[PDB]
Amino acid sequence: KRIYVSYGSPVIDGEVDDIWNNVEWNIPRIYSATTQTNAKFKLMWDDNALYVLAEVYDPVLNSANSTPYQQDSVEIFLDENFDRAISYQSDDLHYRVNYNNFKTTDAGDILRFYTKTKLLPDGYRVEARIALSKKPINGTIMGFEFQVNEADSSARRVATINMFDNTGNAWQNPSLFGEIKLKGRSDNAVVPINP
Ligand SMILES: [Ca+2]
Ligand SMILES: [Ca+2]
Ligand SMILES: [Ca+2]
Repeated sequence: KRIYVSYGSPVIDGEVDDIWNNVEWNIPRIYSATTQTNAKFKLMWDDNALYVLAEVYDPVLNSANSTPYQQDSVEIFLDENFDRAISYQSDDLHYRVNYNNFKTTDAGDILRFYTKTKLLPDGYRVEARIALSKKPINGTIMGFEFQVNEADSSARRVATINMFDNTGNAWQNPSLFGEIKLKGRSDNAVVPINP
């Protein structure tokens, strides 16, 4: 399905900007297995970037496994041109960041990915910026997926949460991503600053 993303420019610092309170939480509900871990995320776009704010409720954080997706982490997938190919093209992105703000890329230039995290009582927050190469405008559609990897005190992933893909294959197949459609940018956006 489809998330409508409002226009806005947050500060990347792990703190919830006032402007994030004006957009709605998306609740990923595709669980690989039962778990008390849950998550939500918000999206925002500006002329240069897509923005993700994720919060994860997770009472045990573990990142001892050397395999990235076997640590408590969130992953962001983007099909920027909206090709919806069945395998990864040159414009497809798959990024990951753990609760300690350690980032990995499975696809795309990691120089585009800028993140901060914050430890919360019972969980963590990720605030992420992905620099866009195509100029977005109102009505732009991109493919998007969001995933949480939940690891336990055995230092292994025991569960996944997904927004859109229930098949375990977003890492391989962009056509499984959902859609985001960008709206809300003013056309004028001018006039003087009135004090
Ligand atoms: Ca912020
Ligand atoms: Ca693509
Ligand atoms: Ca965990």
